[PDB]
Amino acid sequence: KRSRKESYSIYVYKVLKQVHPDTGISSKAMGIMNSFVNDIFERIAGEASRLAHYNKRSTITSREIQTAVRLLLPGELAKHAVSEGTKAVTKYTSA
Amino acid sequence: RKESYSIYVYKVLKQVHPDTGISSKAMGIMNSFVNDIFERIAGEASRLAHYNKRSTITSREIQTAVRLLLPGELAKHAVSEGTKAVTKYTSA
Amino acid sequence: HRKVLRDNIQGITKPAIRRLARRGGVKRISGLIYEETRGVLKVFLENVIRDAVTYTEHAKRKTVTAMDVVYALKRQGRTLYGFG
Amino acid sequence: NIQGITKPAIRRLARRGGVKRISGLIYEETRGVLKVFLENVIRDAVTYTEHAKRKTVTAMDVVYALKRQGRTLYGFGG
Amino acid sequence: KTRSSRAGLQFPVGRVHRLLRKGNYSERVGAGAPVYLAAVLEYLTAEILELAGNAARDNKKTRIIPRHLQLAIRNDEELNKLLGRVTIAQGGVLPNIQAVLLPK
Amino acid sequence: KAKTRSSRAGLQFPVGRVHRLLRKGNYSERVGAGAPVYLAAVLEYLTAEILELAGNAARDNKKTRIIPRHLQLAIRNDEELNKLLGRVTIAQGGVLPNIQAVLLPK
Amino acid sequence: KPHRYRPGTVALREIRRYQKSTELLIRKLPFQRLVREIAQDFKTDLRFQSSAVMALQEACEAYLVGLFEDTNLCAIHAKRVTIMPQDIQLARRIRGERA
Amino acid sequence: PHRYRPGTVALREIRRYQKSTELLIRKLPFQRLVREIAQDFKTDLRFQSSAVMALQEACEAYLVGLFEDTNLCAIHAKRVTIMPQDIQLARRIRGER
DNA sequence: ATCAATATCCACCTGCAGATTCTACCAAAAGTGTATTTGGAAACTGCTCCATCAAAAGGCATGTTCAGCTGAATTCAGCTGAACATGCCTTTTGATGGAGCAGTTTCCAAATACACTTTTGGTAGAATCTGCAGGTGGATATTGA
DNA sequence: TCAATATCCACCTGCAGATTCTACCAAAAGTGTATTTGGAAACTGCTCCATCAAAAGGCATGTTCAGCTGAATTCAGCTGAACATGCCTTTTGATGGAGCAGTTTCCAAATACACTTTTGGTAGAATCTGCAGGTGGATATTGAT
Ligand SMILES: [Cl-]
Ligand SMILES: [Cl-]
Ligand SMILES: [Cl-]
Ligand SMILES: [Mn+2]
Ligand SMILES: [Mn+2]
Ligand SMILES: [Mn+2]
Ligand SMILES: [Mn+2]
Ligand SMILES: [Mn+2]
Ligand SMILES: [Mn+2]
Ligand SMILES: [Mn+2]
Ligand SMILES: [Mn+2]
Ligand SMILES: [Mn+2]
Ligand SMILES: [Mn+2]
Ligand SMILES: [Mn+2]
Ligand SMILES: [Mn+2]
Repeated sequence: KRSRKESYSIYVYKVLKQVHPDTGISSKAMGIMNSFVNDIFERIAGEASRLAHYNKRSTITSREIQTAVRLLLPGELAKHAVSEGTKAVTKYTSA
Repeated sequence: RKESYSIYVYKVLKQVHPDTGISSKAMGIMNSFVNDIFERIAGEASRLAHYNKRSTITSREIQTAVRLLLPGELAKHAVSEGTKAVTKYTSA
Repeated sequence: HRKVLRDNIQGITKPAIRRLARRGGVKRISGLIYEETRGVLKVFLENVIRDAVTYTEHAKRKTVTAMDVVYALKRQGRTLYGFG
Repeated sequence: NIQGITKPAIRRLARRGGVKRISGLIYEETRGVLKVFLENVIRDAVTYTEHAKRKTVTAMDVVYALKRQGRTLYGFGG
Repeated sequence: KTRSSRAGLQFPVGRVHRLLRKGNYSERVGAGAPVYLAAVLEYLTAEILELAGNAARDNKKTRIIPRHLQLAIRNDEELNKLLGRVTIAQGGVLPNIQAVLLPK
Repeated sequence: KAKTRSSRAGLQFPVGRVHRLLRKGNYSERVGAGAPVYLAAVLEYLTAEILELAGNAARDNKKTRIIPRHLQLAIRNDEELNKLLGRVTIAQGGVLPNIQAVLLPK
Repeated sequence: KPHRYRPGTVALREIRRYQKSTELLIRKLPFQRLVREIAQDFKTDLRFQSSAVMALQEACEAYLVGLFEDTNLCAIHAKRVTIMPQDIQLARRIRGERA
Repeated sequence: PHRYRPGTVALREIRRYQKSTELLIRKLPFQRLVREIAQDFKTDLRFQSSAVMALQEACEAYLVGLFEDTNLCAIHAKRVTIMPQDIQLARRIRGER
């Protein structure tokens, strides 16, 4: 009867402490942060999916995700989003 | 080769207006239409099921799906037609 | 056997509305606004409650979850952060 | 170049819009709006293009574009 | 002996099915989802085509064109509402001129 | 030792989970190894951008715990994010104070 | 004196007031009934996750607060400082809520 | 020498153009504009003839619609002439900016 | 320009919700082979695109007048806002009873997963048509006198 | 109300750009067959929804009263509408001539599956702690005179 429920809290936090070590998020606020996290994971995952479909392509690779991110995020966030994501990838693929 | 609903659109046309014909460009719009709605229902259909932690889109989904997409009265027939078209299929 | 619900649309008082209007940054308010607002509200509500109750009904439940409302608000195009 | 879009043409659109008298400053204003409209749609299309590693913008690209702008268009790309 | 005929429909039930599968909507697809969906598509299709056919007759033409589909859509509360965010290319707008603009 | 893809990727966000949410999201048959890495990366980034901004709002309020109000203030004051979350509504975030000039006294 | 604030001096005071806050401006209980009253007239014998009624109220006010802004704009564009029904209508009419 | 009151040919043009459905912007100029705008996004691109048509349909349809809302606004301002301030508000409420 | 009548502010001030650490387990996430494919290389075509005439041809660009139309004053009820007085009816903790939402197993009707056949629906040529758009003429509508 | 001027509206007429036809080869779309497994039934476990029960004020409500705002005129400029006038960029119709979208082969490089082995993330239980929610005194802001 553990009836476990996942989340992003743990991480929203880690990152919070990363930019503003001093401050801390409340709760209703953390709640909002998840909504945000999920809302974009889908906006992106979707677009990614839709994109991949139009090309008769079978799988969603980082490429997809990127173009997605590019279609979704506006101007700046888009640029910074990419570099950040590209970078993080090659590091994962650096063995 | 590129599939299309042109055929079925026509077959349906010659049923309500066996007399009326249909412009090529006009036929294009009719396809756009079918795809768009197919898409819409199918979306909410999956979306919905997903919400219920279930792994299969059944007519149940499609119907509710239609009820969320189509306008109160336009949805009825859409619904009746659906149930009907099924029982008939599923019977014989 | 609880009581009959009726005309509750008046719960949305005149004061309550002008407060909303202020946050909306409105200075002067015509006497009609109020009833017009009440109507606009009912319509907004109706539509979201409808769709919501549908997600409920479809899930074979008798209780409306926050999620029901959240999904409802989202397909309507009013995505809400804070509950789902 | 945006100037290619002329007064008469702009005048006609408004006319189909049901507009009777038209202030002179409108034309210039209309060009801007018009230009942004395109900037946004294309910017997106060209992206669906570039993703498909093509060098040609297909009507379908434009469609999939106008579709996420919330400008769904019936008639092209099937 | 095709489900489409078995279900008594003019639309491609079999196809709708394949499309539901390819489309990536769920892992498994009920056997009635196609027939059902298929029906709904056909039905809306007729509705349009009908009004569009009419649109054309009163126009004295025997062949349905885009404008016709447009005039049929925008004149129906239901449909207009449905495809309120869709543009039928080559369908122009409905003839309507604000009162305040007419001469005295 | 076992390696968290996140660590191997140099991220705080769960790569292992992002990948899983993708598979079970019916977005497509298959999923590349980089998809998650890259997705989580963007998520975490954006998350940081909001928080950095949000947190400040908090400080200017003399408050040390970020609250919805702060999230709103942060989001609505940044074109980028406000554009992004234009159709999004934050519960308990109130409105950005703004009064039409025409409304102020002579 | 007695001391009365010129009509509008407070109204302004009230905008700066509420735009500074974040709580709900409609009363809880009265609102909850409208939900139950409306909900009821659709599917009978329904129940309500408390937080669901909150999602709704958060949603409604946020809607009205926003609608009102557009309205205020219409009034102003009408060389009026008073919002009237015609303002709410043109706003929605343009918003595409209904034609 | 026959002349019509101001606004008469105007109402006529309305009745006329609301009836017709052909595109109202010259294709060449447009196409040129498209390619130009596009060139800032990826160099040396080719356009499907039909892709440009989509764009023009979409574009014109858009403006035609925006003008409608604009009129309502202008009329709301108790005018009969549409000014910039009108297109602006219309756009603004529309949530386009 | 002064100054009395109220709003704001801006620290200062502890006792609590609520947060923010503690443990403690499972449900993922990681690991290590195997088996099944993408979907990215290279040539290789055959459609659209593009770049070039050029042919007149309808549109635009352009100044003239002027009819309205718009933006400016100037009143002038009354309809909103600001203030009070008077109560109602939301709030607000405090319990419960017990309608359901969730877990947990079974087990079967209904879905894949496979070949293995038929049938149908996209081409790439034929065989007619619905209208466009050009006539005439009849009014009809728009405008001076 | 005459009176032209032009603008529509009509009932043909027919040449021409597309619609039905026509005649056929492959992917789908059916058919058994052989597993497979989703999730529709019980069956509880126990969470959280619906209901009181009283008091408290915090706020509606209804009423005065009159500031000042929304409506109603009038009135000039000033600005667009309506029109010939004259070029001049579009439009069209046809070619060639490369580009490409699109196909096949081909085939490592990736991705799916399974089999168990860890260990990180999610409850609840303790262990803090930012921050209402309250109180004064500057400080400001209004508004009468
Ligand atoms: Cl089914
Ligand atoms: Cl990848
Ligand atoms: Cl009104
Ligand atoms: Mn920092
Ligand atoms: Mn004059
Ligand atoms: Mn009372
Ligand atoms: Mn029970
Ligand atoms: Mn056949
Ligand atoms: Mn004709
Ligand atoms: Mn199972
Ligand atoms: Mn008076
Ligand atoms: Mn005034
Ligand atoms: Mn080549
Ligand atoms: Mn651990
Ligand atoms: Mn305080």
